[PDB]
Amino acid sequence: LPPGPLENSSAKLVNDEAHPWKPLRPGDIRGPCPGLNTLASHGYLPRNGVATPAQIINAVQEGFNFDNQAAIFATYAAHLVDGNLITDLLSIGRKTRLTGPDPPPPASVGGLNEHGTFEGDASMTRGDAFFGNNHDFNETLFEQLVDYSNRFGGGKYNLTVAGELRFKRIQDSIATNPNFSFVDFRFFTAYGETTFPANLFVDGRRDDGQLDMDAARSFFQFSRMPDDFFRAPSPRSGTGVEVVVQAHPMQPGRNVGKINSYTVDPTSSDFSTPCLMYEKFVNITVKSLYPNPTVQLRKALNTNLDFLFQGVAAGCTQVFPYGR
Ligand SMILES: *[C@@H]1O[C@H](CO)[C@@H](O[C@@H]2O[C@H](CO)[C@@H](O[C@@H]3O[C@H](CO[C@H]4O[C@H](CO[C@H]5O[C@H](CO)[C@@H](O)[C@H](O)[C@@H]5O)[C@@H](O)[C@H](O[C@H]5O[C@H](CO)[C@@H](O)[C@H](O)[C@@H]5O)[C@@H]4O)[C@@H](O)[C@H](O[C@H]4O[C@H](CO[C@H]5O[C@H](CO)[C@@H](O)[C@H](O)[C@@H]5O)[C@@H](O)[C@H](O)[C@@H]4O[C@H]4O[C@H](CO)[C@@H](O)[C@H](O)[C@@H]4O)[C@@H]3O)[C@H](O)[C@H]2NC(C)=O)[C@H](O)[C@H]1NC(C)=O
Ligand code: HEM
Ligand SMILES: *[C@@H]1O[C@H](CO)[C@@H](O[C@@H]2O[C@H](CO)[C@@H](O[C@@H]3O[C@H](CO)[C@@H](O)[C@H](O)[C@@H]3O)[C@H](O)[C@H]2NC(C)=O)[C@H](O)[C@H]1NC(C)=O
Ligand SMILES: *[C@@H]1O[C@H](CO)[C@@H](O[C@@H]2O[C@H](CO)[C@@H](O)[C@H](O)[C@H]2NC(C)=O)[C@H](O)[C@H]1NC(C)=O
Ligand SMILES: *[C@@H]1O[C@H](CO)[C@@H](O)[C@H](O)[C@H]1NC(C)=O
Ligand SMILES: [Cl-]
Ligand SMILES: [Mg+2]
Repeated sequence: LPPGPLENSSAKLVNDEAHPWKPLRPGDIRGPCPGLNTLASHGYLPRNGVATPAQIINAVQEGFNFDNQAAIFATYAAHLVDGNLITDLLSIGRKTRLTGPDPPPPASVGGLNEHGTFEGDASMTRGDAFFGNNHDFNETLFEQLVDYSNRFGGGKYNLTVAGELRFKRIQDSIATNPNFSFVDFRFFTAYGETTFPANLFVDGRRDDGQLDMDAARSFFQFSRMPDDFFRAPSPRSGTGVEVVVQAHPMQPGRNVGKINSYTVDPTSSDFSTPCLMYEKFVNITVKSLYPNPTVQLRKALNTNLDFLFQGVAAGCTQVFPYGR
């Protein structure tokens, strides 16, 4: 019941008659992900910003040609930590009554806005949770993306710009955020996310990895596809992530309660240990939210954990927080 890959994955107009941009209505939810935000604001996703895992996987495939394996891993990771496992509903932003009754602690069901579950620090266009707003578009951070595009990309965002801006944001957070955390799941997502604008926001007829700043603003700020936008011509997600990782090689770590105190975490996964990243996500992060689930919640957890495993890096063994 995770959707499979697109039967037809060719480039096509996705800013079409059936999927017009509309402004936000009172109550509509938007969050820290410009990709899901754009799909909601073009009605690929429900325009209110509440969705099921299957709607999200269909929408990122249909609207952007996100690859099926990456869609499955990201969607079921997010739903396991931020979504209501009983109703099968996830907010793409703030915590809402609309996803169902607030679960017994320590589960949070906080939507994609929930800090430290999926969302984390050193986002390109969003502030760190520590500073009080982890989801709204930040013009100072966007201006920095434009500046790094001018410096390293001839005015366009590309994998070279991604490498420099990723490092600058890490350095920004080490210097200013006493609770800065850059380990395990966020260490992985923080690098992959910087490739998405080059791989997925670039018009599919061109697919040259060079994103112009008008398109960049339209997606990041307004959740809006360019006029006549064509999706990528094949499924992809994090192509070129190794280029960004190696631009300024980092060890995973955290500040220890003061600025400029970045301490390497030797227990953290990194890009050499993708199976450990999956193992710690399920056996520490998911387990911490659902330490002794009821019979009903245990069944929903195991179903969604089976789905998550379908998205894992080839070669990893399934991990069972609740046995089999
Ligand atoms: C992802 O996460 C999941 C967790 O979410 C991981 O899955 C878990 O993995 C752990 C580790 O394998 C499992 O823990 C093991 O559980 C078994 C079974 O426990 C149950 O059965 C025993 C025995 O019951 C029988 O006998 C009694 C009488 O004695 C009867 O009354 C019964 O009816 C049975 O016939 C019970 O004693 C257990 O009760 C305890 O636990 C329950 C529930 O918590 C309590 O309510 C009880 O009151 C009681 O406290 C239970 O019912 C168990 O036998 C294993 O114990 C052995 O290993 C532990 C840990 O040993 C290591 O760690 C310590 C440091 O903590 C260190 O000192 C040691 O040297 C080892 O490094 C020992 O403490 C025990 O003494 C015992 O040791 C013996 O056997 C081991 C070999 O395994 C050997 O090392 C020793 O030398 C010694 O001979 C153990 O606790 C979980 O069950 C499992 N959970 C699930 C859901 O599957 C998953 O691994 C992870 N994945 C990854 C990839 O990381
Ligand atoms: C598959 C389902 C997806 C989920 C669950 C998801 C979830 C998230 C979340 C929670 C964040 C916030 C992380 C952070 O920066 O703190 C994020 C960031 C991001 N996502 Fe998504 N996402 C998905 C798919 C996509 C797609 C398809 C795109 C591109 C079309 C995309 C582009 C981005 C970008 C660019 C960021 C970084 C924003 C920034 O740092 O300024 N995502 N995603
Ligand atoms: C958007 O993101 C930007 C960039 O990360 C945030 O900018 C930071 O905002 C804080 C204040 O809220 C500034 O802190 C101040 O620094 C001065 C001078 O060093 C000091 O006198 C004050 O005590 C205060 O701490 C900080 O300088 C600033 N950083 C940058 C690069 O501009 C911003 O808050 C985010 N949100 C919004 C709504 O823009
Ligand atoms: C990011 O943009 C910069 C600037 O366009 C690229 O560096 C240029 O690459 C072209 C190759 O087609 C060369 O003709 C120039 O010599 C380079 N100019 C500068 C200023 O370095 C870089 O290749 C781009 N990165 C990616 C991954 O596409
Ligand atoms: C796949 O999609 C494109 C739409 O851009 C279309 O031209 C092509 O015919 C489609 N293939 C099939 C078998 O329908
Ligand atoms: Cl695919
Ligand atoms: Mg963030």
